[PDB]
Amino acid sequence: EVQLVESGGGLVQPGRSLRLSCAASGFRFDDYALHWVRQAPEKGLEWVSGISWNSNNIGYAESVKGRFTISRDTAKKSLYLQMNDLRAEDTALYYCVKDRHYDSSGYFVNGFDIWGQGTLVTVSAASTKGPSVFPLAPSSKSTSGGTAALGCLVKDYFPEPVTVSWNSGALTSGVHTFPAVLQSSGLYSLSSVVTVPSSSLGTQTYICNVNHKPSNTKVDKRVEPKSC
Amino acid sequence: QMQLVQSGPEVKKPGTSVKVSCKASGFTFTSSAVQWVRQARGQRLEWIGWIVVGSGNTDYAQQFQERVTITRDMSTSTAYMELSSLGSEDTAVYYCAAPNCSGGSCYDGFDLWGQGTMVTVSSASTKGPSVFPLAPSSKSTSGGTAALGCLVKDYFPEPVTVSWNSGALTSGVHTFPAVLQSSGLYSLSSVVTVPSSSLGTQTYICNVNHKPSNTKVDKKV
Amino acid sequence: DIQLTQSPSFLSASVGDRVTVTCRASQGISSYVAWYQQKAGKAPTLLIYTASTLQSGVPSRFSGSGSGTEFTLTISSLQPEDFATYYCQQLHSYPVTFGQGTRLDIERTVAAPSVFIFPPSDEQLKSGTASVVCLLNNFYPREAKVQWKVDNALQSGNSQESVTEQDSKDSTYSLSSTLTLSKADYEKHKVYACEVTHQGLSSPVTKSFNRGEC
Amino acid sequence: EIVLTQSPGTLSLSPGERATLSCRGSQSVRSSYLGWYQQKPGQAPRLLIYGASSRATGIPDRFSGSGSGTDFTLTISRLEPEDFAVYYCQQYGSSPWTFGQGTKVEIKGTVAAPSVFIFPPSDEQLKSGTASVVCLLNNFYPREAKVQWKVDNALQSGNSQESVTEQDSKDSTYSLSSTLTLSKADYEKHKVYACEVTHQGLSSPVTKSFNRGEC
Amino acid sequence: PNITNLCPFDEVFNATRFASVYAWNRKRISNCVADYSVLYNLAPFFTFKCYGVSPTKLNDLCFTNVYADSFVIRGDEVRQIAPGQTGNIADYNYKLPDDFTGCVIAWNSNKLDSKVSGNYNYLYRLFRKSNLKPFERDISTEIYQAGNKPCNGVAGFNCYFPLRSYSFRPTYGVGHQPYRVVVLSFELLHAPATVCGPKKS
Amino acid sequence: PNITNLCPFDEVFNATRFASVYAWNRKRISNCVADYSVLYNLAPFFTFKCYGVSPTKLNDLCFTNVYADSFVIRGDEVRQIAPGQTGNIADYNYKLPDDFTGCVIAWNSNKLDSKVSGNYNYLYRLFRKSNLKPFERDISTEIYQAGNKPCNGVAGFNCYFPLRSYSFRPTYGVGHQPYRVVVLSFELLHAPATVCGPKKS
Ligand SMILES: *[C@@H]1O[C@H](CO)[C@@H](O[C@@H]2O[C@H](CO)[C@@H](O[C@@H]3O[C@H](CO)[C@@H](O)[C@H](O)[C@@H]3O)[C@H](O)[C@H]2NC(C)=O)[C@H](O)[C@H]1NC(C)=O
Ligand SMILES: *[C@@H]1O[C@H](CO)[C@@H](O[C@@H]2O[C@H](CO)[C@@H](O)[C@H](O)[C@H]2NC(C)=O)[C@H](O)[C@H]1NC(C)=O
Repeated sequence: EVQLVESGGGLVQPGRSLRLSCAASGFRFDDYALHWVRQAPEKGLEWVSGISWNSNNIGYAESVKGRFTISRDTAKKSLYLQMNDLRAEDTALYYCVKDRHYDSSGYFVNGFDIWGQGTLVTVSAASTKGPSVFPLAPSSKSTSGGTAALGCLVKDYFPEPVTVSWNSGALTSGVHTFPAVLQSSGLYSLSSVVTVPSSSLGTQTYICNVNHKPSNTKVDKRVEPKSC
Repeated sequence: QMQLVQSGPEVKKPGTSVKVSCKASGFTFTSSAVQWVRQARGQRLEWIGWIVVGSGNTDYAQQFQERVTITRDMSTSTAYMELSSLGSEDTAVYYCAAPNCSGGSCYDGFDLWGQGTMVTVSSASTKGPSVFPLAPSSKSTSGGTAALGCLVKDYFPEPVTVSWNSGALTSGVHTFPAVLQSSGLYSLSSVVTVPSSSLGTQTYICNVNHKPSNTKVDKKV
Repeated sequence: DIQLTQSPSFLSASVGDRVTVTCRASQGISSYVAWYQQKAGKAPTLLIYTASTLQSGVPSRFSGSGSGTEFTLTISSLQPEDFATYYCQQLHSYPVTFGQGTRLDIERTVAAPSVFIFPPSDEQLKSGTASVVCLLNNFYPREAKVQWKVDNALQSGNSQESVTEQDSKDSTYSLSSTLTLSKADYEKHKVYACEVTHQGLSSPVTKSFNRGEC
Repeated sequence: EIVLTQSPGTLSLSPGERATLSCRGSQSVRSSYLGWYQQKPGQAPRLLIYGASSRATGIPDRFSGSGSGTDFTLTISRLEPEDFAVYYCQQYGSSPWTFGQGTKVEIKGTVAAPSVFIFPPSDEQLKSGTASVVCLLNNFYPREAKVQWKVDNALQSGNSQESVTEQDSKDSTYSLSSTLTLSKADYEKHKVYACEVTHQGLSSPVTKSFNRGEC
Repeated sequence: PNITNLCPFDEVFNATRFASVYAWNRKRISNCVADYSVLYNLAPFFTFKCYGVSPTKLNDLCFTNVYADSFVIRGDEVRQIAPGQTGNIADYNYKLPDDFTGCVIAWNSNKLDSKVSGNYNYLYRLFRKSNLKPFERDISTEIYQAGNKPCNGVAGFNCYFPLRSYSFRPTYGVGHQPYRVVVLSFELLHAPATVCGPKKS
Repeated sequence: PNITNLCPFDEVFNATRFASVYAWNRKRISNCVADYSVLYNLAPFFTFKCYGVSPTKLNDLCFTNVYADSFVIRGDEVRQIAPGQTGNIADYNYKLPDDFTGCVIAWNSNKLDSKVSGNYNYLYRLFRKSNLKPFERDISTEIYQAGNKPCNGVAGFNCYFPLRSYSFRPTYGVGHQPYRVVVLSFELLHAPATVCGPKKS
């Protein structure tokens, strides 16, 4: 079996260099060409770098040219990508893909064959920040056809572990978990709501659980219909 | 025998391009090199570049760039040079020089040299030359010597030949090199000195020949 | 470099249908193209190279063709496993760049969206910012636009839009739009509303919440 | 850019003498990568010295080469009538290849007074709409001469063309033709035309003058 | 005769890359049974000019050992590879001996060894001081002293690099298109000839 | 035995050209008197090893009939003309019977059978079905299919041309020099006694 293992990812403050390592198993390392391809969230794909059999034909994308360095070692079957002068564009998931024709584009037969699972690299100057929980109080405007929608709004959390459950996991019907959205302030936010019958308001308890492992903050918030 | 032969003279219009050929015979061409040098009339030699026959690698001078190309052919054993953007400054004689090679050894110096190809770039067209008689007179007499002659003017193709009495008189005959005038046509003079006792005795004729225009004029003076 | 474009961005499809995707370049790239399929949160896998030569272990439903500056991929019969994202890659020059991507979609019938709005909470107001959220739910055509107006004046440039993936139960879509405003800027206005324009309803819904009314 | 320079502008001498010709380089070059070429007018140049220290086939030992660094020298033990030509030294090792200015070796005997003639324009040229006045000098040993054109006792420049003949093989004489060309009306509105020579062979400058009223 | 231990003829042929002509690869094959039929399993136009033996009567008789060499060459060079013919590549790179008893397989590889920009992974020697003895390997990269004066290890006039690369592009014609060549040279020695061919029934 | 007309023993040996080895000619000589001296007198004769008959008793004895043959043989393969020996030429071109009673002769023909570019008038066979019958004439030129593919005349591989031409060059070695070969097969029936040699009355 052919397998690729990537390591070295994580979080890097701007102005700090890093090195990403890729190891291979199941094929001749020094007879096949390899490429590094990065992908931003919901942004398709974009080629980054490629290398050849004997380190003769190497080239970088103009967007990242002059800041990245590719190297290959057949003694231990390793591929290194050294990063320099990191900026806000470098946060992405990286794949260490293998080519099937000992060389870059130009030959009649060419194709990216084996794609690794990739590693995640985040670039920012920030630090842990416990999330804040706000109540989304149901009201008449939230009632439609006997069903009332209520939820919570998680905000201001730099790392990206998020687990949201209703009634400590007892309630899981009608709940939508929207993906996180990066604001202009650099802090990610998300909102989750659950649909419950309008007549059930005030008689059934709602438990909003949030979790943030790096900030070790777990806040439970009570949300009740507004009082007029 | 080791010999080098170039192409014939070339006449071109400004803004056009010129191809010059140079073939070699009598030695191992595939293990030699070709050096191209062009020279103006009475000026300094300059270098244009050189190509290696073995691998086709070429080198060009910084002054002559983006307009010079060099190619070669083993089957015809001939090298060729291409010059673009022709102008009045490209009128010169081109030479191809090679180091001769008897067998597997080659001389360290460039021995074989071509006969040279004359390239002229001008917008003027071929036209017959005009003859002007510088006839003998008292103003041309000083101490028994009278100088007369013929002037050949207003001709575009440079090669023009002047003779005196179909070669009868050669002593004291001096033809002068042509000069390019502002009109774009050349002009030259031929002068002969004779004793003052011989004037008015036998007719003086100068014959001017212009091969490109096929003009032959016999002028009495 | 070389620019690649795919005309139909989103294609709703069902089982047994016929689907064709066209990827075209600017300069003639001969036949050095390939197609990749990326699943939901998985590494993409190669399907076809040179647009005609199947590589290995690929079902016969996939097929392709191409000449000059035109390249078309086709699937004879569709299965639930084939719903994914599709990319086309050129290989003529060295600076290789992919396309914008094409993703197949399931087929429902139009669904009328439900709209909800949440007035800002007192605790969120105490933080110094005011956020109003307009909710869209259970709509099959994902193509929709939400408009924010305050005091009957259109508000733009300060709202963010978020949409979730298609559900596996009803196969619909849910969208959440949030407008961010500071606390000091909140009270100078009197009417806050969100507008929804969608194919589900003939006319756009106009619903607002009064700041001064409980 | 390796520039070459030859100090001797001319090497006028007599047959049977010894001549030294030195050419200098701006910077040092390869030790055995210099050549020496001989060229005669109207003929293709021929190599004389190859390898900066050796002699090519067919060249007599009278020509010898020496020097190194930035300066090279060439010695002619015995002078011969066929040795009077132009000599060039070129580089072989550096990426650019260049040539020197070129030193002309000639023969000089004794200075002599040249014969001077002047011709106002012929009737045929006057009928042709132009007028050319020609001042000719013959039999002067030195190459350099100075001719000045005076029309109505006013200096004229920018309209004179000069043609010179090479060395004469029988008495080593030189020729010189200075032609001044003018339009019909411009030539006709002036009277006096003269050419004055201050040739160093002549003890004092001599002028030849005529008037259009007697032509 | 279960017929199980076949020769590894796939590695020689089904190879991603072939060695350069100036530095070819040598592989020995022994203790197995030949399967020459696989030879015509692929390639549209593949010549088999077997000199010294019957081209179609090779399976039956047993040989001591077989040697396999391979490289990549141009169009006319496959003609020049014939034994006894004189050519620059012939007398400078391989130099097949006159008394040769073996087969030569040359097939087009334009689809697999052509680059749009131009391949640079193939090199070939231009000139050498002396000709090559048969079955000799030369990988020297020293400069060439064509003249008597030493080059002193620097390129320039009368001093040239000995290896020149090809330039394989699709726009070129058939003559300049790449071709892959593999040569099998059979041997007979005192060994019991363990390279016996296949047996039927 | 009367009648003393000389046999035409000069046309076969002294001929402008000889046919190919595959297409050999047979001349029946009868009703004349033999003259064996001319055969070994004029032409320098090599390898005159007669089979079954002493060469010194060719004159006195009377025979039944005589057949004359002539062809051109590769110098190394000159030993193929011998009973009991196999080879490509013997198996495909021309073979001698085991019970052979006659003579064989061969001589170099570099002056007449060598061209500056190479001889193309000589043709031979590379393979066939199996061994041929003694004294057999083959004119077959159809292509053979080694495999099961009916190429019906044209094929890059799996079909080979049975006819192959030689190439003779003056700069060849002694072993490469073609040899003109003449074989005489005789009969000892002694019933008609029509080819008696020179005898008195
Ligand atoms: C190099 O590898 C390729 C791919 O594996 C080989 O291509 C195929 O090789 C087989 C050899 O068996 C050729 O014959 C086929 O065999 C199967 C066996 O069941 C048979 O069912 C088929 O009908 C066919 O006869 C096959 O034609 C060939 N493919 C093509 C497109 O030509 C290739 O032979 C390998 N080269 C070697 C081993 O030298
Ligand atoms: C010898 O080699 C043959 C190759 O054909 C092998 O095949 C066996 O054939 C017999 C005949 O019926 C089967 O019963 C066996 O099952 C076959 N072997 C296997 C592994 O399936 C076999 O290795 C040998 N043949 C015998 C008869 O032993």
